[PDB]
Amino acid sequence: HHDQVSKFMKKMFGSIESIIFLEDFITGVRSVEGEVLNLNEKIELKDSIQAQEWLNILDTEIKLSVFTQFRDCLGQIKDGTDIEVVVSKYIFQAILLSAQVMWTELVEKCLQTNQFSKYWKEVDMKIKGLLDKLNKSSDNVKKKIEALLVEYLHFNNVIGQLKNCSTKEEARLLWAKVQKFYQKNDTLDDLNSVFISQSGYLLQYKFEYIGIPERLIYTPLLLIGFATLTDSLHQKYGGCFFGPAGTGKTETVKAFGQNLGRVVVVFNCDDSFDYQVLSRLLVGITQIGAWGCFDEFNRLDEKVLSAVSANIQQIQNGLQVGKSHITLLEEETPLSPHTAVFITLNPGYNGRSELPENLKKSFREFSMKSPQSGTIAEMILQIMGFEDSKSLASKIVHFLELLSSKCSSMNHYHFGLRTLKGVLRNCSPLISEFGEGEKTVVESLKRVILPSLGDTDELVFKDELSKIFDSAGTPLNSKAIVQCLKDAGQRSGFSMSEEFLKKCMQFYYMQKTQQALILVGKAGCGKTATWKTVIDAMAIFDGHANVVYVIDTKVLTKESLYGSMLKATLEWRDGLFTSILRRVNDDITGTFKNSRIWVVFDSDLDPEYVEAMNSVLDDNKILTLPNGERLPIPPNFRILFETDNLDHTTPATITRCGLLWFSTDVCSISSKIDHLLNKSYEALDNKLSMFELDKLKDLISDSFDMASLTNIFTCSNDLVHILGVRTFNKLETAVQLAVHLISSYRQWFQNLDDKSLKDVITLLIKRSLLYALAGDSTGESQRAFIQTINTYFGHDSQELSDYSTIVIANDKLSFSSFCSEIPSVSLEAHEVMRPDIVIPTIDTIKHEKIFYDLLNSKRGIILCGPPGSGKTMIMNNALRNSSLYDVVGINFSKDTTTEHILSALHRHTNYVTTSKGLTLLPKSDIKNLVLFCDEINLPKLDKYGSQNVVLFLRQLMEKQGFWKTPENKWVTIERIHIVGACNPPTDPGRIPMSERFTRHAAILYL
Amino acid sequence: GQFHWFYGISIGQFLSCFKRVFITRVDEILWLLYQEVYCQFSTALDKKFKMIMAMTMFCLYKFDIESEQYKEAVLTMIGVLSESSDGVPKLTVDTNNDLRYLWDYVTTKSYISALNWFKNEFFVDEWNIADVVANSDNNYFTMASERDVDGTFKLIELAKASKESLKIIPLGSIENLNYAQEEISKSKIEGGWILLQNIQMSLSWVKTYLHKHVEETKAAEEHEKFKMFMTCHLTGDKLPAPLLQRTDRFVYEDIPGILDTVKDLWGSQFFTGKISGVWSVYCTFLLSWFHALITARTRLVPHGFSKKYYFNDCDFQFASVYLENVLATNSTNNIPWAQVRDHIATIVYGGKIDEEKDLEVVAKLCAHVFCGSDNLQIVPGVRIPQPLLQQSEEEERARLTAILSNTIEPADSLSSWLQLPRESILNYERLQAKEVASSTEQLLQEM
Amino acid sequence: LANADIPDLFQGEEYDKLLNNLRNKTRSLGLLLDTEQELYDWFVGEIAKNLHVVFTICDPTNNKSSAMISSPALFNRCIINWMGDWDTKTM
Amino acid sequence: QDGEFFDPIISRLISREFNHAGNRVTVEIGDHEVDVSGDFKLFIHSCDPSGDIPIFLRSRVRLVHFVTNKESIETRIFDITLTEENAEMQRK
Repeated sequence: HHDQVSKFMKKMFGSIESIIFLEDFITGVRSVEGEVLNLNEKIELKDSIQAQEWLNILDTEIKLSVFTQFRDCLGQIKDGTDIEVVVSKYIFQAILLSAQVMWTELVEKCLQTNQFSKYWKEVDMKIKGLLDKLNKSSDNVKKKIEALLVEYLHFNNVIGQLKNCSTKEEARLLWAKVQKFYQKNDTLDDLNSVFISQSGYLLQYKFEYIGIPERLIYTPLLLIGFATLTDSLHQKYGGCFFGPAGTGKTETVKAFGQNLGRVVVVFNCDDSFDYQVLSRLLVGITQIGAWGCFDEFNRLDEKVLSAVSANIQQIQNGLQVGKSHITLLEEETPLSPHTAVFITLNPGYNGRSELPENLKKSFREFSMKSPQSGTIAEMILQIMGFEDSKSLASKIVHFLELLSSKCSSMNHYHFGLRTLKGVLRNCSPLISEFGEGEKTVVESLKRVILPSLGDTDELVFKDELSKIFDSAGTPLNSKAIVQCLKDAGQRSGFSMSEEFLKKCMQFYYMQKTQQALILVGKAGCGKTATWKTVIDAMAIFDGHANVVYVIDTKVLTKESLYGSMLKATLEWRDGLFTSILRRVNDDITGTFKNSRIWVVFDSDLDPEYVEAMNSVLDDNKILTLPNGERLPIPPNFRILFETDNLDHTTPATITRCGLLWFSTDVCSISSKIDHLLNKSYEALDNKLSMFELDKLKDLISDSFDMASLTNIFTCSNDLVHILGVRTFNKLETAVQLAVHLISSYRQWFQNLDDKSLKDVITLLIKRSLLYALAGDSTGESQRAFIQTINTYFGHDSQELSDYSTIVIANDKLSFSSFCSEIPSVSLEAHEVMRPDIVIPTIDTIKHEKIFYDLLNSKRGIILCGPPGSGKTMIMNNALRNSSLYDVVGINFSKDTTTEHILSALHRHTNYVTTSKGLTLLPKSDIKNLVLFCDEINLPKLDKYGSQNVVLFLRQLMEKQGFWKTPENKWVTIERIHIVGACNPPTDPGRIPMSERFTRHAAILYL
Repeated sequence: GQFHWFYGISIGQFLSCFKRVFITRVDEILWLLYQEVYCQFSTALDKKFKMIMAMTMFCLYKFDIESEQYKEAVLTMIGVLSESSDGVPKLTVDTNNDLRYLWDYVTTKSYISALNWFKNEFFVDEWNIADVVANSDNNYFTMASERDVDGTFKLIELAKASKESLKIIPLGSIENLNYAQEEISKSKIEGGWILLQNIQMSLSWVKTYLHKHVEETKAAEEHEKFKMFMTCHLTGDKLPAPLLQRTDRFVYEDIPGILDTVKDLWGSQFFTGKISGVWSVYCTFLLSWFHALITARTRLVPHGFSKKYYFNDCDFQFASVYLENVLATNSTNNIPWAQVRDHIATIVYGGKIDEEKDLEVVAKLCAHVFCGSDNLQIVPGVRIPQPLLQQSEEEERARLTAILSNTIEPADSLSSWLQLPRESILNYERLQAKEVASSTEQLLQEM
Repeated sequence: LANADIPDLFQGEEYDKLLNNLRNKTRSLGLLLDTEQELYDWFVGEIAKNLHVVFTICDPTNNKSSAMISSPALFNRCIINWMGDWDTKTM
Repeated sequence: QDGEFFDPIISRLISREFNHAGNRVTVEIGDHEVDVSGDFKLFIHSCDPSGDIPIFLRSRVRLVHFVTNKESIETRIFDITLTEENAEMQRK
């Protein structure tokens, strides 16, 4: 066949992907990058020809063909030809070398004359000329221009530096450090004609094809690395750089190779890599005379490491001596003296790693350091469309550096270069709106850096931003978004406060640039409100609908969520995160093109889960399967992360995504209430006449004013709270209770006295307010707080007593206020011990009444208290009595799963497939069901520290529906209640609960 | 042995030592024990642990033997050397005089002296590796040392002065280990001395071939007078304990002065022949001083360099290679000097340096050692003038050797020669005092 | 001990097989139970009255044996009894 | 050879438990009931004193220390001292 060899070339060459034929004749080869190289002589083939014979000719011709394309091109530029001309007809590898040789020649003479300025503009113009050519160019040649730009920037940078030198000695020093590409206008053996000088040392360009690789930006640091590599190689020693991950040590060795026309073979060591394969590859590298880099050599297993390290010595000892043949893998194999071994050394937990002893007198160790960013910044600004790239790069860096020294040391704050690359990345669309000016940079600083800052640091940013550079007075997209945001919130129930507008604005501007968004804040900050409000405002402003998928991240396993593979049958089933993407990608049957897709993760985020998606967070925007595939994500599809803390996540994960730190709650105590009330009234409209509703909403408004409550909520803090929850999150507990207690007595509000009516209202409100602030209190404290309520409420208004109650007649509508009445119990001998026996107390009735009231509200209940305090019985007996609710008992243990909860429910629940909610999970019988979760603070947490079972209940409490673990669909639970008992978490055995779950609970400490 | 792997002792080693103690009577034999233990086991420890075992063993004897007033006086002194406490001990006319002489060392802020006080008080001959080897009655020895030095060259003069028969064997590649195992079996029959340079690197082989080989060779006692030596590095791969316990142990703690190392660097340089300019030999002389000055700084840390850095004869070689190359590619005009410093200070030697603090120190050394017109003055006493017009290459070798022979290294060398302050040296002396004093108190209370 | 069943042992199909066998024995004894809930509560109640767990821990000082006494389930539903030493009379 | 690590099953063989028969003597090991000889002997050997054995075993097991301690040095220096101090009485 012949054509079937092209597959295997990718491996044995590294640069090329597939080979080009005219069948009888080989016209050329194409690289993994897409670039097409054509040979000088097309190599003739016959059927009875061997692969080894024909391919060997190709390796030779592929190098010759590069020299041809190089000399052809170099000669052209020498004859005053614009570089824009050359690009279109010559392969990158060739044009790059031609530039380098001419550049070097042109600057070499320019050191003598000192005619730098004349050459500088000249170069600068070629840069601008290349840039504008790129905008209008075909994607393939688009790679080639960009790759060349990296180089031309290097050229001009060095010249500019050279212009600046105090003297000529200063210029000859700087020039010596640089990689100078010389050609011999003397000689034969053309493959050996090009050589490279640096620090006085020379190094022959071998002519291997490199294709068009992603070329690293030239840094002083990069040249120094190149300089150490050349210094080791000159004395026939191995190059080795140790240092922290992400310092680009292998990329350097890749680039150092390219600069010299070499495709480096990189061994990723200990990625479950066989010794047998490496031993083969080492023989091949010593024969073919290639460069091998050991990528993260440190990570090898001791048996392997010994064996490998000893082999490597053979090679490096063979070179230093120059032995023609060296023995390794117990066979006599010949050694090319062009061969080199490179070792990159990532650090361990213990320290920056070391080479094995034998390798210490065979290699030369060097310390890679992160690049001082200024130099990277300037080039990046140059590429976009500079304005003054030098001033911005100095100014941006100074400012970022300044923030770092001037802001508080906060965990998630990164003012490292990653951050400035990001400011710069965000800058490009921004430039489109405004200018390649500082002003566009200024805006991008506050688009990225500001959404992640917290109030103290928020001014430091503003103070030092104006201190370093002042740009402008007025902002675009100022009116238009804002009225679309106000209109969305009025509709949603929300209040546009300073902060809620702010964090809504911060968010709007970020979705634009960022595809992964993070929202971090305390439980009940306003996140769900911010994004649900902004996303809603965009369907008003753009006209694009949204399709939101809110998933609890840590309720499901990595297997339930990304895609789980079974070890033996290798049977691949979808998951949750991947399956909702296949609607958009695989079969966009309906309207997805014009829609916006948002997949929200409401639960705490951890390394293991984000690592399994890191590819979407990368510049890739594709999903990588454990087995089988990569699925690409559209620009519509945005992933949000709402969470309470970050401690677990990596700085690398933050800096890929857009981070939105909610310093404080978006909204005022009052404003919360306001929304809460109206949210409660809407529920009632479905089960209450408008005449009734209109009158009852009027009552609420005139009974409780904010001025009184402000002190009440303030005094709430001056109090000892078991199972602590903050004041702001306790609010929903008041209003939901209060409105239900008043809708309770609705009928007796028709005919009752208007002064007396207010007394019924005020009493209920004083009651509902008590359990919502002091319900989880000692009750020794409750009694104390009761007086505090009475104090701050109107003096004349019906005062609260410990056992204060409102009573109406058995057989006739009536109205009077009497408290503490008890039915009297007589039980037989056999009855004495029974799992369901209550001897009612003044306090059993007190708790059983309030406990029942909260369920009428349908707010979840946490009964916290000591063992044998009766929290289980009070809950059980109030409900074992009534026809309405039916109890279901689950005991939690240190390690209980979310399936146990489901299985216990399946016994008392019946799924119905009604088209109204799709799947629903009401109770197996008509009337309401109550899950009693006993020992709720018992199940343990992921090593990160996140109890999924609790988050699952939180899913049921907040979302009201959950995702099916195997079948992968949304089922909305109907009419089911969550109640829990727990012990004080000061007790041993006990686990601290997430505020994000306890916020939806009324807590009664008994 | 709990702190360090090489510091092992068997019960039999203590017994054999106590037998040598023979071949108020109870009081004299007791004093004979302490001395003989200091004599045999001081050798297998480094200078820090020598001083630790000195101060400890001194208190192990004198707390039982002398007064209770003695006990708290010396202990309140060891507390001052450490950072435990500061006090003036209980003072009595003529009551104690040796103890009164000690506090004089501690109060004079002189630390190294007060630490060695306890060594002199043993009244023992501190055995020279030769004496130890001569006494020792085994054909095997492992001498570990810090990477700064190697006792390879001490062994050459040790063999020359008695019994000759020196055979240096590098363990390098398959060839060296393979040639090595051949030279081992033949030398024991012959009776020649053998050396196994830097085993730690070739160690995987040790556990298979040497571990079995040395264990099996109880006929090595039967074989001709022969002695095998192995060189280790203390900071480095941990030798098998069973092989280690079987073989005798020494720590080469002998550190050369600045001037001595300059003379030792320059010494070999004539063996290379002649391939370069007369001028070059001046630059090779410059590097000789430079290398001997950074190596001298390497030990002094933290005051001095931030971490322990190791510099090699490879670092000199890579530096001299660059020097030959710069003089080969440039004219003989002196001014090439600018990029000579940069390349020596940042690639050749600054390569291993990772901390920015220390990278500036290597540069500031190059500032002084390399750039220098007419007169350099490497050290306070010694001036190096640039090559004369006569341009004799044989004269200049002899001139530059003569400049070494003229000078004698001062008392204050580490502060005068390495341009770092005197107050830093004292700070360092104080800290190594604190380390010895601490570890001794810790040891006493533990038993 | 907190419940009187281990949920995991009988789940899914093995829940259905248990549930089938449960109906067989319940009727054999002479009682049919209207609901699915009525059945399971017989099963659990049967375990609670027929299975009896005695723990023998030797050194309660041991960190693994401390976890026994710690465990709430065990602590509440067990009768803790102490025999820690032989007295001089019993010796 | 490794006493530190010890599985439960030997357990009935450590406590002397048996089910006696007309001629045969059986011991339960994990599952199978196996016949005991009586010519059969058991020793458990351990190398490190650092390694802790189960309380079950330690109580049924006769713990004997073949360890050449630091305490052994005091005993053994007296024998060497007396041979060089009063050779007439150490001989006798």
